[PDB]
Amino acid sequence: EVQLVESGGGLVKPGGSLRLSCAASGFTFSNYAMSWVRQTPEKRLEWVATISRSGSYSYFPDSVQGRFTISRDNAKNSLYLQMNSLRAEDTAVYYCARLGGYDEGDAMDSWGQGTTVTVSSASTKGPSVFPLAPCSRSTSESTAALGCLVKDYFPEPVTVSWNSGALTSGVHTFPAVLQSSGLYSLSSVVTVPSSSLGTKTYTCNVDHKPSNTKVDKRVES
Amino acid sequence: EKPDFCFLEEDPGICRGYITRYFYNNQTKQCERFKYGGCLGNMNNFETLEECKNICEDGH
Amino acid sequence: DIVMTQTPLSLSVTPGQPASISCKSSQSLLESDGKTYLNWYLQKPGQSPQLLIYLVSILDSGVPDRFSGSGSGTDFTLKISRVEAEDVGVYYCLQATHFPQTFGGGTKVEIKRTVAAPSVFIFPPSDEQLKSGTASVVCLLNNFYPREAKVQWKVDNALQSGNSQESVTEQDSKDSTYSLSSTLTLSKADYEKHKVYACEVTHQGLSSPVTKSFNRGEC
Repeated sequence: EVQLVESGGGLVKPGGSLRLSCAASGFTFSNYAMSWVRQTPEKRLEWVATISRSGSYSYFPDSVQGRFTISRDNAKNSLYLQMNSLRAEDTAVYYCARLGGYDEGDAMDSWGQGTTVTVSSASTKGPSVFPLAPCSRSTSESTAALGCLVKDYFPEPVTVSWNSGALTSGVHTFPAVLQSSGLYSLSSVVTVPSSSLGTKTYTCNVDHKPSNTKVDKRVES
Repeated sequence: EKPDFCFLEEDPGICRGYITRYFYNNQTKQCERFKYGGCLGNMNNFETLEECKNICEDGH
Repeated sequence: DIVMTQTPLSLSVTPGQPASISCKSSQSLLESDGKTYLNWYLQKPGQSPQLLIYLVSILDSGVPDRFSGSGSGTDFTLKISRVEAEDVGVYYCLQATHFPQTFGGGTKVEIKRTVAAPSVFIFPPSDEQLKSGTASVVCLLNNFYPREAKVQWKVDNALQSGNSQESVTEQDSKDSTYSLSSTLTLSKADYEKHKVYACEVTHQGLSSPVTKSFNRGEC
């Protein structure tokens, strides 16, 4: 019931800086060393920092060593990875993990869901959110699909829920495609009972944190 | 009684020539594994588990 | 640094049949305490990697006993005795005997299921989008198996190519299916010149192609 919750990712210009935070809950934090692991777009994984229990000592591999620094706050159950001198190749999702101890073969565990870091010279751009609704509805049908087209944003990622997370069954949120413009576009869909279309509302909640854009798009059929 | 250095946090020193070493963890009450960078640090720093066990468990 | 080579890159396994994934290290992982610091992770669809097995063969809390780990020195083996729907995902190895600790490149696991035809739906572009001078037409293929699926866009029966993008979700952990969205992008000027917008779908589960279309302006 350990939970680690990373925050702090965004777009940063090459040679620029960014701090990431990890908020830990559900265990005696100061009993454990704590780690950061990153995952590249090619889905390679790479350990990139460890901080000792007291927060006095840290380890880093050669690829980041001298650019990154780490610190923790045991009264707050948090730790922070300060990244400097950022280069194109530090683009990755960064995950916080707990170094599980000698009885657990020093394995990292309980990785958070991760925060996404993008090192690029480009500007951010928030998405447009357009409805996906049938031109007209085939009567009479068991199930109807609705969705949202989240178009023309940068950088990755975008998060989508439905009905503030109350609707999860039948949702498919697709991976974004990168377009010739150098902007991303993604769709999210849900299938529902056609008989519900006159009774329930369906709203896609879109979050684009790098541009600080949230959008609630009600989709009507 | 055990030596005082058994109660110190394990310290990798300030070098990067990392080699496995063993230290006593008083929170867990056992000898455990860390990477030592090869220079400085402290005396809670053993070449084998067996040695850690014989020095930082009990009163010899 | 120690290089960890995993094979195969991917595997597709009949439900209830066993599966095996190899991890090979470029130097021995045997540590000076006599243990071996080799670990297996699972990254499930939409989740971060989770610890399955540490010290070569030790299961983490809550990991099903279908899974086991073996090997030593440089050669390691993850086994799933009888594969289930929940096991789909990318498996990684990690060694931590040597600094820095280093991962394998991953192995994707797919599970086999009965052939399932997609449910196909087409969406016209929104009037809201059309105002800014772009028309995105979207075709959805929902919950199918196997992965291979063909979408053919047709605009008044002119077959379109080079004109669309698509993506596919990761096999689903509960029902073992895939879903796919494909977008056809046109200028509003071009979109305005044509009537019948159609997505045609070919898939092993359909005795012949299924077409979904609308007529522009009848929206």
